[PDB]
Amino acid sequence: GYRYAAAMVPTGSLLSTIEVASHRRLFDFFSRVRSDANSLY
Amino acid sequence: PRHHLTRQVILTDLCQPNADRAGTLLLALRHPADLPHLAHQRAPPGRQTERLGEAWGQLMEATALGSGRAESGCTRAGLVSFNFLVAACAASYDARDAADAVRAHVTANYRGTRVGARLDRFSECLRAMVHTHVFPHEVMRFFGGLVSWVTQDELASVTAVCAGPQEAAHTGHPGRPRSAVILPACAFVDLDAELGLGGPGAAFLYLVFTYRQRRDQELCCVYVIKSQLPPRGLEPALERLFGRLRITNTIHGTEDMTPPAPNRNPDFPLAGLAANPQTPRCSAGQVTNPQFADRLYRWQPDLRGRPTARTCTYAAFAELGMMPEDSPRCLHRTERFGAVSVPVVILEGVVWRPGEWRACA
Amino acid sequence: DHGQSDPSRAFAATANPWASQRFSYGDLLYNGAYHLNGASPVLSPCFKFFTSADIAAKHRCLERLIVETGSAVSTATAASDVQFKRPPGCRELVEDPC
Amino acid sequence: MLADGFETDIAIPSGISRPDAAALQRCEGRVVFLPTIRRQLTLADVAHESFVSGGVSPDTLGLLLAYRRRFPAVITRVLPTRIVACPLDVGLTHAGTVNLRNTSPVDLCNGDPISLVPPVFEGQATDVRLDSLDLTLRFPVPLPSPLAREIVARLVARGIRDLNPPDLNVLYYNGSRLSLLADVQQLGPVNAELRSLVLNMVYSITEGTTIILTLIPRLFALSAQDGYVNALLQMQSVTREAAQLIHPEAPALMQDGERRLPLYEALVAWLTHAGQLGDTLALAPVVRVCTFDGAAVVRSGDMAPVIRYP
Amino acid sequence: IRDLPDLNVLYYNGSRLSLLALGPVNAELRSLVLNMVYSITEGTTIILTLIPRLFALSAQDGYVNALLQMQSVTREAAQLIHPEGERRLPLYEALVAWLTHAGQLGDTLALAPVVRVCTFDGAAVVRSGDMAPVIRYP
Amino acid sequence: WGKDRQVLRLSLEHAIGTVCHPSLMNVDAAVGGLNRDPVEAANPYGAYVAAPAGPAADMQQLFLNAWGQRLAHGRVRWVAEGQMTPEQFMQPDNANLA
Amino acid sequence: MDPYCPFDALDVWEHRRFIVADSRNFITPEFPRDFWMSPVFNLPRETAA
Amino acid sequence: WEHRRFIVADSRNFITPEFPRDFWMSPVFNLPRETAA
Amino acid sequence: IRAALQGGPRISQRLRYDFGPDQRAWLGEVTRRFPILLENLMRAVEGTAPDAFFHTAYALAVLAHLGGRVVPLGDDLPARFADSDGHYVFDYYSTSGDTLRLNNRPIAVAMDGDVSKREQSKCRFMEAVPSTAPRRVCEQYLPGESYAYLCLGFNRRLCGIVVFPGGFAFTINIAAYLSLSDPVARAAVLRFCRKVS
Amino acid sequence: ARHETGGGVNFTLTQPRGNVDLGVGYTAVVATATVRNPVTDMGNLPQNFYLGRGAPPLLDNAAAVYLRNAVVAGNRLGPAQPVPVFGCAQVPRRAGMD
Repeated sequence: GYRYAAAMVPTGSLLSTIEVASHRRLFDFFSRVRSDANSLY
Repeated sequence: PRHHLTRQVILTDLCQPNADRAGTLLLALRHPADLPHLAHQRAPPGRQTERLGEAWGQLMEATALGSGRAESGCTRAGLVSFNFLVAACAASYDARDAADAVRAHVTANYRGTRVGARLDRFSECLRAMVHTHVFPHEVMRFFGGLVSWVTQDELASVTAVCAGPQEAAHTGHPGRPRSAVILPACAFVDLDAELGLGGPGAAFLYLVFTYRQRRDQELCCVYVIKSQLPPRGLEPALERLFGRLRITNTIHGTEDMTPPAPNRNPDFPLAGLAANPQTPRCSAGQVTNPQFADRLYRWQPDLRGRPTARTCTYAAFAELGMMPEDSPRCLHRTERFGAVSVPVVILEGVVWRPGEWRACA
Repeated sequence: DHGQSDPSRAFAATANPWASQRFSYGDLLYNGAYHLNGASPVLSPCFKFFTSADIAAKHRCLERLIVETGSAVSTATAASDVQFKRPPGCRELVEDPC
Repeated sequence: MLADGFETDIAIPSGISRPDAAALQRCEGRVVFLPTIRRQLTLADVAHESFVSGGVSPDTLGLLLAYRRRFPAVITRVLPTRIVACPLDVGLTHAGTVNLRNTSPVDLCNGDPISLVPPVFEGQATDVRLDSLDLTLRFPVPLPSPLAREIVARLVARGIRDLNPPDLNVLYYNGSRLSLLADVQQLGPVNAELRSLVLNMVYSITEGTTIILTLIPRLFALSAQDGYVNALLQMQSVTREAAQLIHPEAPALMQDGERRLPLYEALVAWLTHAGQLGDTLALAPVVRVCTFDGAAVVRSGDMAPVIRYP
Repeated sequence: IRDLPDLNVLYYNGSRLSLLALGPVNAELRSLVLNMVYSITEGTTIILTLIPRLFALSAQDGYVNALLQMQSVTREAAQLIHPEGERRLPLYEALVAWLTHAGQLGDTLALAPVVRVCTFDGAAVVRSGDMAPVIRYP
Repeated sequence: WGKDRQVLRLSLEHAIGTVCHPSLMNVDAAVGGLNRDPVEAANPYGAYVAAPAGPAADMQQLFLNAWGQRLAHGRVRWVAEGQMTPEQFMQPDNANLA
Repeated sequence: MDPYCPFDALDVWEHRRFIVADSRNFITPEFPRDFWMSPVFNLPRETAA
Repeated sequence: WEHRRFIVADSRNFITPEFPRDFWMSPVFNLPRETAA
Repeated sequence: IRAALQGGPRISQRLRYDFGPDQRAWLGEVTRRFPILLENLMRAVEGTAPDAFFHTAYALAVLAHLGGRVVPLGDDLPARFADSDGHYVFDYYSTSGDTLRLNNRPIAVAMDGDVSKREQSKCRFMEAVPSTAPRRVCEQYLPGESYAYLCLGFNRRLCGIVVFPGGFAFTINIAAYLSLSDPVARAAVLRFCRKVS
Repeated sequence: ARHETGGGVNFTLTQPRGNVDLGVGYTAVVATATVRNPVTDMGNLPQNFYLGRGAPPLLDNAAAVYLRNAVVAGNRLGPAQPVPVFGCAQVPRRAGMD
């Protein structure tokens, strides 16, 4: 699980938005979160 | 929102809240001093009498060999954790791979020695529950889900949620707040698949025991069933799954029970003697006198070989709770329980409402 | 092992031939395993002596054994009438020279 | 139950004949069967048209088996866009009070459990059609718990007549007279109600019931010495002419009667099947009336407060 | 019922009970006894009247043979049940009146769970004369 | 001496409640466990019983010719215990304490 | 002539993942029963005499 | 799912074959202790 | 066989199977066809060569029983469990046409619930350690599964059960009718057996 | 923590705390100086195995009832009511504690 406080202050943002769940198979830690789950805190 | 906490200091003989961390089911018991003669009282005739207490005795004798937890005390064990009961009945599930996976950490992640001696004995007690005819759903009763637990040697403090949402209770660690329901995948069986009915809506969680009555080995299976049916509508659905178990409990289970000498009797002549006006009758003052009762009809019913609804019993249920969302959320993950991985169904946003039991016989 | 002598009595091999040998009359009455008692809530003071499972499971280094008998768990309780097996969740910090 | 309660929005299609819009505001409290607990639904799922069976229009007796598979909900307030209703199986409101406008020929009193019954009565049927949307609405009749147990008992006994090639129609309440209709009953749903009886019938027969059959000649003599016992037989029972002919005697000795209680096993198994049968045939009486201001009778056509049961 | 094995024994969680404590209670409860025996015996004659082979053939075999075929969901229901000057037995007029009386005992003898106990900041077992905490179903 | 400076009698007349119970005659565990690892067979003179064969007028003369070897191969166990000092019997000199 | 069966006929639905109480079935082939003849074993040429 | 008609078999099921009268006394069942075969 | 079938017996099933409603016309054929099979068993077991007859499982039950009268067999065939009950060694004979043996490795089947009460008993194969090059079709089927196979077999204490199509069977005690004497039997064992080392 | 039960409202307060030894080796000593009231009486009670229940009975049903009636009555520890099938028989409530 990646640190949620780390992504609070990002270095640089992405530009082109795609369905990221198109390919989970090329990633390491991936979690789809409907609007606001409990475990973010 | 409004939720109700409970506190009851119960032993860690058959529960490990250090192991089964947060949001597991718990089941209360009837303090087994009531048990032995109820089996001597409520059993069908011809069966073995004291098999229950002798089997239950071998459990209590094998609870603690070391350090001498005595066979009777003021504080008596009342709580059985849910993952223990799944691992007790673990030989009867369909998916054998996940079944031993539940039993794997039960023998390992618990605190004690020779835990597998308890497992094969407690299930043997459950085999002795049904034959001696004190049914476990009369003994087992729902108790809330864990939020916090203060542990020590054998006795421990348990905080559970009896009613309301499983979420909204505070854990006690602000580092890790509100918890969710953790259930093993061997018991969580939907009826949305096996009835083919999709669509959104809310669902009613159901605890279900299963009873296979026979003079041979008897079984137990526990299921947490997610369904859109009420208790007024659950009865055919439990019949359609377990129909063969319904047939065998009617045929078998009544052995040994002595029939009368066949046959008794040729049928009653109430319809035959009511039409003819020449048939002899008697007034209210004439009956219970011997002379007026001599000419009357004699009718001896015999019912000793009847397989009746007490022995036609199969599966039973009770209300457990809702899932009030438009679509329920059921995740399938595996967790440690270091270092054993278990197939676990995680339920989201469960609100607790218990209910009385009901036999589907 | 009775080809070997005893530690505390290196003169001879036993003091009781009906204790201190496997399957003795001293064994089967008061072992932890063989279980003629326990359903009696009354104590058996030599349960600490004859239980072969416990002593085989004990610690050896004396930086722990001295401390563990400064706060050892007692085998009985005071508030009950007779010497009973303890009401088994409670604890009393009692030192055991025995 | 939720803390804030749960409400479902039944959506109305925008094609509206305006006199039908003012006709739906008279729906203020009725009973509506929902199939699911989806928070947003349509009028098509509510009306009688989707409520039909496959190829078969349902009859009055077999309509109850469709009810117990659905969720009776009560309309609270009707907006021009949608209809807001509260389910009864779900925790009903925030406060705990639902107002039920009655469609009943029967007056209501305090603390009466309410089961709900289809429109059965002759000439007093109540439907609302929507000619713009092609929708027909059948709103069931709320009734007190014994009358709901009577009308189910009357109709089921009517179907068991027609399986064999007079009379029993009219029932009374507070001395008043009212009748009900007999057109047809589908032979399938009569069989399911028949089987639901005889299973629970036979399950109430145990070895201790052999003894209680031998107490029958005692009661017919005891009913002559006490006026209370004579009022139970009701002059029409089967046991009276059975006591005049059959003199039973108890089987003896019992098998293993040293240890056990035959009569006690009989009574417990009797209460779980025969005494439970008012719940089996019709649906459960979830609703009873508890007026917060002291009043004996709620008149026909007026609202009544509702507190859950049991 | 015995006025026309000891019934005074009850154990709960390791505590004896004595239901005897005779004179008034046996006479005070007598109306509860009569409505049982009226409802039970009237049922077990009407069920008997519709199917005359219940206490007849057989003791085990033909009974269970008649049980299972009646027990299934299949459409063979009325074909295996019913039998069909000379006066009428009012059977169907007695079915309704029996279902009223037996249905009347449903609401009385269910003894609905109004109250549940959740012990909190107190003893596990609530004894006689103690104040118990009380929570109804939400 | 007791607690309250009382002379308290303790006798073996007072010791009925342990020995009189039928658990002394529990043997089954000892036989069922000592037959795990089999031991070599010692001199079977007193361990065996023959049925009386033939007339008893010539019984003993037929006996000694059957057992003329087996008597003198080793030492009889039970006789040699008779000459043991009660302290020597406790010692591992016998190796028959087990 | 059939063998005696006290219990006539039943209908049970099952699911493949929920196959419980494993008993086995009596197998008969797809061709009708008239094709397999009466069992004929004869050795009159092989004479003991 | 899988659908079937179903018949429960019990040990009370039995079959009653019938023999011809001259069938039972056979040269095979009545062989002597010593044969010329 | 005469002692078990004397008079009119009811051949009740000792096994557990499941029937269809069409299956009775197959079982109705079992009635009319029945007694000719009991000849053909006694015919075909007679018709084998005596060299071939000591490779029958019927002879293997005899040679194992006479060892008790630690004696293994010379052919290493039967199950490792020589427990006196609950283990059976089966040959299959065809119900149809020419009745011939359709096996050459005998089949070891264990059952639970024999003579002590007339009950059903489930069947189970024994082991799968030998897989020598030809496997037969008939080894795949348990006894009583098939339309095709009459089944026959014996216990370590030599009690005989004869499984029919439809699970029907009955007990046979051969051991009360063996007239083999002890010098004949000891001669027969040592020529056909080995000794466990 | 705010939680309402029991007619009123319960307030509970928790303070999580920690413990770490700062010394390597022994940093603390218990010294046992004096002796108060010796709680246990120094008298006599023979132990009964009739409360034990885990022994196989002898095969004479007259003699087993004969022995049990002999040693229970009127011993100080023997059970008043005969023992249930698994449950622990209780000690009779004595009048005064000596």
